[PDB]
Amino acid sequence: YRARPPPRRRPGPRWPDPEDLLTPRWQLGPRYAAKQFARYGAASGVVPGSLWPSPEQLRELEAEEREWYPSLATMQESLRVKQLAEE
Amino acid sequence: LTYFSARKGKRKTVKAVIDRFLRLHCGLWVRRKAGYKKKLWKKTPARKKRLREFVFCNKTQSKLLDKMTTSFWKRRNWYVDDPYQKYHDRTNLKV
Amino acid sequence: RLQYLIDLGRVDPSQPIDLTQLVNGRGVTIQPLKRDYGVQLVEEGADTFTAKVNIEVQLASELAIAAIEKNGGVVTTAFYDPRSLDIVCKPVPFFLRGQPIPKRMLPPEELVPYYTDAKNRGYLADPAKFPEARLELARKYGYILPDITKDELFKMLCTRKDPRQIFFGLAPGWVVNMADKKILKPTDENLLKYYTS
Amino acid sequence: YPRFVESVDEYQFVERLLPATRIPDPPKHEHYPTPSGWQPPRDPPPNLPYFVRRSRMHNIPVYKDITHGNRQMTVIRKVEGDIWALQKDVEDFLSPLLGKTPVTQVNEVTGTLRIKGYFDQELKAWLLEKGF
Amino acid sequence: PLHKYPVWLWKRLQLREGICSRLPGHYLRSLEEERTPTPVHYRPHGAKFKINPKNGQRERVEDVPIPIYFPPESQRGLWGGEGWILGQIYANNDKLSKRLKKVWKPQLFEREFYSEILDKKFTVTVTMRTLDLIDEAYGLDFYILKTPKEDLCSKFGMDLKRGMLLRLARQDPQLHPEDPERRAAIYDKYKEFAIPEEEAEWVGLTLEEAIEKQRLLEEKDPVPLFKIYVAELIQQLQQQALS
Amino acid sequence: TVIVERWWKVPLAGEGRKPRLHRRHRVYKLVEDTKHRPKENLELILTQSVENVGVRGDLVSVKKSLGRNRLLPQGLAVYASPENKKLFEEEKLLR
Amino acid sequence: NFEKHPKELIRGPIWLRGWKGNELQRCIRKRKMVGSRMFADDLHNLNKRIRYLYKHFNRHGKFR
RNA sequence: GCUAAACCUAGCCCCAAACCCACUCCACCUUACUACCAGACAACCUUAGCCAAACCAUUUACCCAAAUAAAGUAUAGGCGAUA
RNA sequence: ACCUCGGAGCAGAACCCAACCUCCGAGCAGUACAUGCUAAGACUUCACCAGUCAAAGCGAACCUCAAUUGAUCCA
Ligand SMILES: [Mg+2]
Ligand SMILES: [Mg+2]
Ligand SMILES: [Mg+2]
Repeated sequence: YRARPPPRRRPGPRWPDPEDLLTPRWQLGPRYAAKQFARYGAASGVVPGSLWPSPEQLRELEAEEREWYPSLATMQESLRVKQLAEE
Repeated sequence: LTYFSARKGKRKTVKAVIDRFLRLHCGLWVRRKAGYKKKLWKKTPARKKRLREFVFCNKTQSKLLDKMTTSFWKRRNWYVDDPYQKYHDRTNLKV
Repeated sequence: RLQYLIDLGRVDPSQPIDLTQLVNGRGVTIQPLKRDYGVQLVEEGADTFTAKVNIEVQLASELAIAAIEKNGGVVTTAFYDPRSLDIVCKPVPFFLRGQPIPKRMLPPEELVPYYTDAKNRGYLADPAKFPEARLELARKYGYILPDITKDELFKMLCTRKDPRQIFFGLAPGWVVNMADKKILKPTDENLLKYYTS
Repeated sequence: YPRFVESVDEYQFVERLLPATRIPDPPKHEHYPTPSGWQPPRDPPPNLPYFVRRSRMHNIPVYKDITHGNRQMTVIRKVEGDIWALQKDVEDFLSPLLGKTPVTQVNEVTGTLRIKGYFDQELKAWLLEKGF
Repeated sequence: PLHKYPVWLWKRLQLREGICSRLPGHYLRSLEEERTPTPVHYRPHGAKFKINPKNGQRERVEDVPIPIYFPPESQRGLWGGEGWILGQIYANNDKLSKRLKKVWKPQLFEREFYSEILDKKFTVTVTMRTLDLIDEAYGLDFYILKTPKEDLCSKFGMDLKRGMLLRLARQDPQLHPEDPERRAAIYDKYKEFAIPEEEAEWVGLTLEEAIEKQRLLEEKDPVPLFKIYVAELIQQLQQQALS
Repeated sequence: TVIVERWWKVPLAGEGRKPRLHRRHRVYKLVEDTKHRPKENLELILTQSVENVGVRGDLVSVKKSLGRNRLLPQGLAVYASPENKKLFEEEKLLR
Repeated sequence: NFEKHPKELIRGPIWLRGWKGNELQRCIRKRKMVGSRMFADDLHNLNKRIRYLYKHFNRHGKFR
């Protein structure tokens, strides 16, 4: 008997139907398309410009990083201040 | 005690031994002697320091603590300037 | 172990040694999920050591620094955060995501003096003081200071990455692709301003 | 959408970053024993009833083993050929050290020896001067 | 055995398949928005990340709303963004004591208010928070129009919104006889809240009365086979006379 | 509108997934009732002059009670909002 | 050339495609993955089962 | 030798895949399956408790939206069981 | 009536040994203020908890009694 054909990964991206509920939302998410781009090259048809953050996303990111992660100047300033206090 | 979890189906540690004891990768356990901060005025100083000092544990309660704790607390850790690296590993032992 | 790896020939000392090459040679496995900020050098193996390598590291003991400087190598520390260390120690899984090269960040409130001291060979420390520290270490451990300025590969030895840059070739904001191999920059003013900030 | 620009010239760094998948044949050091006490196998190999192969990392297949916390032994893993000659040879080699003949355990199926006590460094030097 | 779809998808699959399938898209989008309400019964954390005082380390935080109870009279009469809080508490604010089944219900007030668009004086059970927020909105109708639906949580308020938007879209003289000046002034003041007539009609309705209105729209006596066949036959005879 | 907060800490959840609840979280404590809080007089512009308050075109802060009672229903005053305060100030300038 | 793994080849239920475990772990995985699609009475029986199995494995038996 | 004995089918369980049901001859909410008359009658409420803690009184997982992993970690907790 | 600790006998001579067996007691007190820090090696109230002795060294001068008492969390 000829053996059944060898099972193989589906060639090409996997673009599900968004108007289909049982399909999870993490496929419709953009990170999915980014993964498919990085995997199957530009053949996916995904626009490259979409993966970068929008200006709003960049704004929130710079805001949170400026708020939480300080800079070297302020860092060394606080170091000097606390060292002087200890002294 | 909780040999199988409800959400993941895994063992679960009691944080009691985590707060009270310490494990060394050799398989040993240390502990702060009890009553080391209570009623120090009546106790003689030799007793005070016998209470202050660390000590080890029996093999029985050692393996009991091991049984209730999980492998995360039995793993090798490389801390910075942690004084117990001198003692995690054993030297010049037989039998 | 470093001598073992180099004389087995898995890591090329002619090429600048760094954490990526170490992890590819399997000299050290890393578990950033277990909050291991990197790799440290230790005093063991000072003898029988002829590396000459330009090792990149996070921690460094004075014995290892002195031995490498005696054999003519180069030692300098480089703080990586957990996520940066993850991208470094497993680059391909990150490139399968398609999101751009992240940016390193400065050390936390504690390790800035450490990575800024010159005796430490911190990448943030001044270069003007590195000769001084090399001189004190030589004067300490009784070995002449070999001027590596003469050899042909002083350029290789002084190849270094500035902070907020993961790889010697790549920079943050860059996007890499291997299927239909390409590299992509934004060339947008705001984006590049951020990725340089 | 944001703009972008493409390049291919900077792919050499990525090619460098790509990891390896086979152990490389070590380089030819002009003088041996190279540091770390490594010594490649002699060529041609020795004509003997048996032969010991190296590991993936081109090391000798001696190892140690501990069991019950006290049983303290060393094993030879991948002896090819007549392992009985080899076990007799190591017995004759180690008899003067202990004053007694070991009672080693041979598994000629896998080609393994199992000897009480640690003799890893001694057996390594022995197999090196034999040229395996 | 198992179902093809989960249970919590059955209701939306029904929304997509049936009488409601003929409904427009904007109404479905509005009812499926599921937008978070304004917090009234707890202080929301100003930031998503927060540093606890125990250890000097970051800790993500996410506010959690309270399961408020909305009685029927609350929907009948505009209360605001509040309702009965059903829960339980420890006695003497001591964890290590007796737990007790507790119920909080706000202080209601029966007050009169007037609106220039509806031109009618209504009586409703309202609250201090309602009064304060309408004062912040600088008038009742402003709040009734600018209310995110989940914050208003009152079908009476939603019906007021429906009627008001409908009147703004129609620009009817029904409101101000003999005062076109006042009419136009008010419509210009509230010009920006305006939306299409069909949108104003559909807004402020649950799916039940939505499908009811859809049925009242679609329903009509069937045209007789006799009539359609007369039409087809006249067409055929015209074609034959042409040929 | 009483304000409350949970005695127990809720297990943190994802941004896309809603949290698990339990009566351990149903339990509450009272933090503030925001009715004992001291009132804040609201600003309003009165058209018709009245005793001790002000005159036409004038703005003033007054009690919520009185304002909600007699000013607004009578149609005398209006909200101090940018829709009309510019009209008030420009007619004042005209005067 | 390592295009696929032998675990995704087996034909079977969805809560076990390349997985092994005792009955407790199996039932909790089944509810975690399929409980939404499950019938009401079957889900109730499964909850009762995980409850009984928790009680048994954690409270009952030797070796404690 | 009787009483008896033997049978192998009906069908059933778990999965997978796929979403699913309604005489439209008469009758059926009054006392259902009953041909025919003046009412103003309408739903929206925390689950608790056993058990465990070797008593019990705070507490004791029971889903609600990607499988694995981080992780049984950070945390909570008569800082106990346990979560 | 008792519930913990110590001494004596039963238990005569290395250790241990119970009884609602026979007797006496304790739940402190007093003197210094190096009643400081460290540390080999050992005993151990039949387990664990606890409880004991202590060479040497640094630093210093030139404890008695028999029990004389209470873990963890927590404040
Ligand atoms: Mg082994
Ligand atoms: Mg003993
Ligand atoms: Mg002495």
